[PDB]
Formats: sequence, structure tokens, C-alpha cells
Amino acid sequence: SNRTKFVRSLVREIAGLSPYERRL
Amino acid sequence: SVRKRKMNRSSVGKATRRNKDKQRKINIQSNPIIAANWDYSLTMAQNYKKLGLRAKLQTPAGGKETEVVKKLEELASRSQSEREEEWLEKLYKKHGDDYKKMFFDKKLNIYQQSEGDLKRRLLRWKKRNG
Amino acid sequence: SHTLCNRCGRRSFHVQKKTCSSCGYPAAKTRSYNWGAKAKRRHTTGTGRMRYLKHVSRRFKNGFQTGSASK
Amino acid sequence: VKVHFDQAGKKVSRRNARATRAAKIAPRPLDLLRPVVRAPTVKYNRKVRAGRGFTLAEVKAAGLTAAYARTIGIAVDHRRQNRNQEIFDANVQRLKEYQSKIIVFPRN
Amino acid sequence: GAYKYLEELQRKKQSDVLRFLQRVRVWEYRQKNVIHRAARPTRPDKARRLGYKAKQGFVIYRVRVRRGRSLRATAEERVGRRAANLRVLNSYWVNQDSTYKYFEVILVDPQHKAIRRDARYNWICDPVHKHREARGLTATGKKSRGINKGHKFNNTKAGRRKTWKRQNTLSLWRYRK
Amino acid sequence: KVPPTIAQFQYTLDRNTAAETFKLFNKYRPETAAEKKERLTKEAAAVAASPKPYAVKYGLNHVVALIENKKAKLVLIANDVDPIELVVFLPALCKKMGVPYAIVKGKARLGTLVNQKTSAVAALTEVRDEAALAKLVSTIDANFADKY
Amino acid sequence: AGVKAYELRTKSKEQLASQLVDLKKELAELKVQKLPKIKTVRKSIACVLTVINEQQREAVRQLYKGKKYQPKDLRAKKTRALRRALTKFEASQVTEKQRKKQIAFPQRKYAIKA
Amino acid sequence: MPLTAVPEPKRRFVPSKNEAKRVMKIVRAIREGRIIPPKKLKEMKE
RNA sequence: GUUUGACCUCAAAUCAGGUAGGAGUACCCGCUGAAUAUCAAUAAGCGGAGGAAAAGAAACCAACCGGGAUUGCCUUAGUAACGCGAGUGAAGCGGCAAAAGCUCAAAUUUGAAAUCUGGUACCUUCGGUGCCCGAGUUGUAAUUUGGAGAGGG
RNA sequence: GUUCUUUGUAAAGUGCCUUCGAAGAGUCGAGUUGUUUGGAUGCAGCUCUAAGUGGGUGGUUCCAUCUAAAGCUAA
RNA sequence: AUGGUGAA
Ligand SMILES: [Zn+2]
Repeated sequence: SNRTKFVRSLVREIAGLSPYERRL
Repeated sequence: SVRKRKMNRSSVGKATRRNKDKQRKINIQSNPIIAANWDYSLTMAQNYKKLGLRAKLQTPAGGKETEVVKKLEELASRSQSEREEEWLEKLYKKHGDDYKKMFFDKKLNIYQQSEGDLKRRLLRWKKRNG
Repeated sequence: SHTLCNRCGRRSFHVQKKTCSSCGYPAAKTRSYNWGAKAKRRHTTGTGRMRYLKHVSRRFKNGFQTGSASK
Repeated sequence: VKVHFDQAGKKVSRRNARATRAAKIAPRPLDLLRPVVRAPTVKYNRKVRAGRGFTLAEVKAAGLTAAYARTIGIAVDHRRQNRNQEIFDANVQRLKEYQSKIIVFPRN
Repeated sequence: GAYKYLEELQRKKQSDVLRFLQRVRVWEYRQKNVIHRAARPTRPDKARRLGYKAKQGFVIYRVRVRRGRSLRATAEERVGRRAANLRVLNSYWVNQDSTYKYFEVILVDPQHKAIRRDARYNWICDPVHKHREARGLTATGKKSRGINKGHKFNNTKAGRRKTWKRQNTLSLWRYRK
Repeated sequence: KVPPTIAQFQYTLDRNTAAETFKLFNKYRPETAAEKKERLTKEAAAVAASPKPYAVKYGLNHVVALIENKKAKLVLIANDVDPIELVVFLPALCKKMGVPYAIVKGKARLGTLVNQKTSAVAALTEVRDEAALAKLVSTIDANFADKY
Repeated sequence: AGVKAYELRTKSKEQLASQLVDLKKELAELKVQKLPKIKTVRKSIACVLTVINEQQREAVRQLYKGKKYQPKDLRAKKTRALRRALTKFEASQVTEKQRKKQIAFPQRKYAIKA
Repeated sequence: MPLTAVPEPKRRFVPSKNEAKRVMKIVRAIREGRIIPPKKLKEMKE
């Protein structure tokens, strides 16, 4: 679903990167 | 038990209930035709066969239409609101049978009913009244 | 050592411990154990008057009806 | 150690329950029409047996809906698929016979 | 709906925003009693998907349990013991730290006429549902009981004690087989 | 000192523009329970063709349904919602959809104009007065988005 | 022997109280002697007290006529478990969707012969 | 472009059916004589 | 405003309407639990329900021309498997008993929070109505629970 | 069976055409430590922590079957 | 071994 993908991208941009993700 | 002995010794008396015989006897309570023809002397399967009906649809385990006519004979035994009628009459007077024109009536077709619904309602009104 | 107990009167109320070894007074629960089969029987329901439990069975038989006979 | 002394008692109780159901369910046969099923486990695949309920495709091919079929005494199972034309045809024929033999009283 | 956004945000549990929210909320709760009445849930999406509804009859309680009988089971038992007149339906995790773990439990009062007349919720008013957490009938209790389908739960599909009794009994018919 | 996604609140519309927005919103107060009940009773008595009503949209779920459809023109967001996660993403959603948004202090103040004790958000879709709404939107943009 | 309840039903509160006082005085006088009449007067006292209590209870019921939440004394004594176990109306409550489904497809009565 | 779907229902372009249902319920109540119109309430205020 | 209001939070009242302990305990559910393999998920102990309890409509069983809620019996079977030693020990398929499917989260009623608790006066009183009070917008009703489902013709 | 009511431009179903078409995260999962099983599974303290034509269960390139992390329900 | 009793 396009709406679900958009919501996921919005949440990804809002939440930033996790502490373990920041290591990348 | 202690309670049973106390109850037996007590003068209150037992609340006797005799219903063993009533377990064997069951009266039909879902059909008037069957009740008149049903015979409690025979079993469920025997009664169904006597009436001419099937008591089981699947192959039963273990070894094994004078009445159905009455059941078949037993098989042979909405309008519009006043405001709805007035609304239909208004549109009929304003547009007659012009369904397409009636559809676009902004101040009489308050509810945007389809052409099919409008024509069906008008036909029902005509049949009921004229 | 022991004294009369208000709940049971079994004369098993410890003076120093201020508790009854038989019925468990003042504990809300009544002391009882499975291994004490004879003890349970001695204090099982029905050993007393059963002022209210007696009429429950009779009342149920009538469906807990209320009112009076129509004569 | 349990001894089935009640075997006769259990049978009598089951018969009494069936009689009570018949008294309440006199007009109906107490059973829902079941489809024919071919078993897995080739040791038993040769044996055909009754199933839980007819598939949605079979009910549709029988000229009735599952919701209406249930009220007429037809078991419906939406979990079973269809992969055999012979079984589908047999189930359709059984449903057609059931529809042609059932009598429904008016709701009026 | 917004609840999808809430669920997606809650998916990234280790986000710096959720970290700040959790560390603020745990500190705020640290100044309150172990068990206290909650005005409203802090995770509306989780409660809503768990069956909670904002109507007269529902109650939200927050309980703190020592870290290290699961923690959720202990919380449910404690709230049921304290809320004797209410029935525990479900609970969800809301916070954790190095010392304590916090869970939120939603309760429904069967005495309120709103629940009694609610066709979708009056089922809990039956006496057989008394103290669901006590018998492990809650979601956490059932999960801890191993109740599920498949080979992975054959020995605990329905009753770990029942199977032992069944396999230890000696069934003898009137006519020996 | 908090993550940038937080502390976007505490920067809010100024007193003058906030008062102007509240005055504009008060015009479209939804018919309260008593007013709607009495109007419906009057209509029934008269019965015993209609213009579309205009009112503010305040339900968070309803507003979010209107948001992302690009129908909402101006949305007010309370900065004191206890479940902050309910409103952390709303400004970003509005920015992505290009819908102007304004953070107004006090959920109670936001709800006082919609006949409710509290209201997390409020949004306008239809208007009576379009020039006033456009001017208010431009002022809010220039005073909030271009500054913070 | 003794007083008849069916005669005392229509007596007023003051008359019943006076009769009870007279019976109590008679019992006190007879106690000094220490005699079946003592049993008769004792039974009459109980009958008068029961009649007075019955009158008072019906008066209390009348004053609470029809209004909700009557005193627990007048409420049903069936059992603790029956006050729970939601009443017939609550149990019969059904969602609109289920009612619509039942109306659309009610359970039909049928037989299978032809 | 908007992300949603399910094009606009007719009710959004038509007067609410709930309002009509409430009006007809009030009309039924008035017919049964259990509701007094506000105009009659003004007279009864005496 | 050297003030007056909206809420939110926290306390109290011999406040109004409610429920909780405990008893019994053969069966049910959970926790704990002896005399590294064995007596053993036994004995004992604690907590929680009913006339039954639990479970229950698959992130199932199978590798077949497939079956289709849970539960009990025979069979599978003293087999597979394990501890290969004394010993423990399943489950699918098959036949039988009885069969019933459903409810929320999820996409706008926004052209009308349409929902519900309580108070008051009546009536046809296990409830209904007019009015008021409060909850609800941080979501109460209808519409959908994957068998798809929804706006229209 | 008997008797009063319905109504309101009210609620559903059938076949066709058309435009859309959501899915339980400190959860699955791996690690380790206690526990149960004749099952190697499950239960349980804790570091980490998953994706949406995705995920779970089974074998010779993968093919077969469902959609867990909510709940109710007589026999 | 389990659960209790009294005893400084
Ligand atoms: Zn004692």
C-alpha cells in the first residue's frame, strides 16, 4: 500500500536513527 | 457424609423430586402437524419413517407420502410514506416522466437518488395510486 | 497455656501467642488441612445448626418464589 | 482405575438427548448435509468419507449462498479448497438433490 | 487513521524521541505509589487493539514490579487482588529500566450498568470469568501455559496436568478388549 | 536540550495572531447539544432545500482523516497533550502535505471553543470570509514557519 | 383458642398497640402464679406483633412504591448469586449487527423427504 | 497527491440521513403525544 | 490583571448507587513442591471459578487424487522416539459421540457524538418514555473481520 | 391461533458494471542462564532486537499450507 | 519428607 509506505517513511524520518543504527 | 446424615436426622424433610419417568417422555414442541401424527410408542427413527421423513442425512452407524402431503400443502397457506409520496408527486408534476431532467432538479431532488431508484419509486407510486 | 476461644470455644487459644491452634483465630481463614481428614470432618459443614443452609434446597425447589398463596 | 459401568447409562443418556433434540427440532433431521471427502494418507485415500462442510465454490455452484445454505441445514466449510472435478461434481449433485428434497415452511 | 502512525512510531522503540519519553515517564511514575489509578492510557493504539474503549466502566491501572511467575503475570495478579471488584482483561508493557519494569493493565467493572448492557462486553460479567489472571486465562497467562496448536505444544496443547492424568489412568470397559 | 523532534513545541503563535485565530474560529462554533436538539425539535414540529452546515473539525482521528487528503487549510495543535506521541508527528505530516499548522498553548483553551472540555487539535476545511482565512494563514506562516 | 389473625388484620396501629399492651400485662400477671392460659396469651402476643410488623412493612412498601432503589430489607432474598448473573434484559441484549443478520437469514424449519 | 482512496460518499454531498431519522423520531414522539413542541412549551411556561 | 475565568492533578464526605474477603472443595485452572536417572509435574501447601471447568474456531495436520473448531473413546500402540540397561513413551491418518460460528484494532458519520451512565415524573416495572446532569473528541454508535471488504450505477 | 401496530424517501440480500482495497513490536527472532519433556520443543531472569508481494511450519532449484504477537462461544 | 503443636 502506498499510504503504508508513506507512513513508514514519515516515521523513519521522524524517529531518526537508533543508537545501534547510528554506528553505520 | 456428615451433611447427609444431618439432613436425614433433621425434621425439615427432603425436597423430593420425582422426574425419572419424565426423561423417557418428550412431547413434540416445534410442529403442530407432527404432534397430531407422532406416536410416542415408536422411537425417533420409527416415528420419522412412519411420518415419511429422514432422521439422518449421513450413513448411520450400525445396522438398521400420506403425511408429507399436508406439509407440502402448508406451503400454500410494503408501501411508501406520506412524505415520500408527496416528494414523489412533486417531482412527477415538475418533470413528468423525464427521468434525466428529474435527476438534475436541485431544489426538489434533495437526495441525489439515481435514475433507477427514482423511476422504480415513481412506478410503485403509480401502481399504488395511478 | 490455652484458653477458651470466642470463635470456636475449643479451649485452644494460646495465652502467650494470642492465637487458636484449632480454628486459626484471629486469622480470617479457618485453619484446616487435607492431612487432617478427621479434623476436617469434626468441623465440616453440617455439624452445627445450619440455620440458613437448611432451607436453601427447599427454596430452590420452588424457584425462589415470592408472594403468597392465592387461596 | 475407571470402570465403564455407565456404558449402558451413557447410551441411554445419549438416546434421551437425541430424542429431546428431535422434540425441539422435530421438522428438521437433526443433521447438516455433509460433502463427500477423499482422505490423505494413501493407505486410506481409496476410502471416501463425509466432510465438515461444503466449500464456498460448491455452494455457489449449487445455486445458493452459504448464509442461506446454513439456515437450510447445509454445512459450510470455507477452509477446504477444491482440486478434484469428480468430488466437486459429486458434491454439487448431492446439494442439488438436497435442495430438491427439502421442504421449507413459510415464515408468515 | 492516526493510530497507524502511532503504531509505526512505537515500532522504533530505541528512537531518541521514545527514549526521552520513556525516561521522563519512568521518572514521573517513580514519585507515585506502586499501584495507582491511571487517568488515561499512555499507548492508546495498544489499548484500543487490546479491546479497551473510552466509556464508563473501563479502568486503567499502572503497577510497578521488581525486575528479575512472569512480571506481567505478577502485575496482573497484584492488580486483581487490589481491584477485587474489577476484572482484568489485558495488559501491555509501557516502560522499563535497570531497576523496574512498568506495565499498564486495563480493567472492566462488571457492576457498572454500561458494561452489563453492553452486548460486546457483558460476557465478562459471567461469574466464570472471576479473577482471570488467577487461573492464567489472560493473554500472558495463556502464553505462559503453552496453549497453542502444532507439534511445538503437543505436550502442553491444553493442560499439562490433564495429559499426565489421561496417560496414567487405566480405562477398563465392561467387556475387556 | 532534547531531540529536535521534541522542543518544536514551546515555540508558538504570538498573542496577537493567536487571538485573531481564536476570534476567527469562534465564528464556526459547532452547534452544541442543546442548540442542535432544540433546532431538530423545531424542525420536527414544523414537519408535524437546505445549505451545508459549516463548523470546525476537532476530532484527532477525524482531523487526521481530513489531513493527508489536502482538504484541511489550517490546523491548530495543542502543545500540552500528555501522550506527546499523538502530536509529535502531526507537524511533520502537515509540512509534508503542505498544510499550514499552528501550535497554540493549552489543550483546554483549544477545547473551550468547540463545546468540549479539552481538544487536542482543531482544523478548518470549509469557510463562509475566505479573504480573512487567507490573511490569517499568511500571517501564521510568516510568523511561525519562517521564524522557527 | 386465642386471638385470630384474620380479625386483627383490619385493626389500627393504636388498637393493635393497646391490645399488645393488654396481653403483656396479662402475661406479667400470670407469671406471678406459675396453666395453659400462659401459652394462649404468649401466642396472642406473637400474633399481634406479627400483624403490626406486617402492617408496618406494607406501609413501608407503599411509601417506596415504584421508585428505584428500595430498602434492601424489602428486596428479594433469593440468593447472593442471583443478584449477579445479569438479568433477563441484560442477557438478551444483542448487537444491532447480529439482529440484522438474524432478520436477514432467520433459522428456517424444514424436512427432507421431497 | 492525496494518499487516501474510497472516493467521496454520496452522503457528503447530500443532507445527513441521521438528521432525517432524528426528525422522524421526534415526529413519531409528537404523534404519540409524549413530546411538546417548543412553541407549545412557551405557552405552557405560564 | 497588586485581578477573574478554562481545564489537568491531588485530597476529604458517617455523601448517593455498587462490588471484594470467607465457607465448601470429589472434578477444574495457576503457582510452588520432597521423602544427576527412578518413586515425581505424585504426596503436602497457597491462590481462583462452575455445575461442570479448561480449550475452541489454525502463523493446524500432512507431502497425499489431500483433510479443515475444541473435547472424549477405540484404533494407531506398547509402535515411532528416547534412556537402548533396568525403563519411559507420544502424535497424523481411520471409525465412533456431539457439531455453531463470531466480536474488536485497523481506511472520515463530519451534511450534524448520530453513543452511553446517573437524577427526576409517569406507565404496560428483570424495562420504556419527556427533561436535566455527567462521561465521551487522547473516540462513544452503524458500516468490514481475510469467506475479504467498502463509495457508486 | 387470537388482537393492536407498522413507514421511514428505514435496513438488508441476489447477479452484473465501475472506483478503491487496513491486517495485534520490547513482539517474532538469536544469545545465555534456571526449569519440564522418553518429545529436542516449550516455559522463565536479562544484553540486542526483525519485515510487509512480509512472516511461521515442512524436502529435495525452491514447492505444500496458514496469517501469530486480542477476545467470546452450548454439545 | 510435607504441614502443624507446645516448650525460654
Ligand atoms: Zn478457636
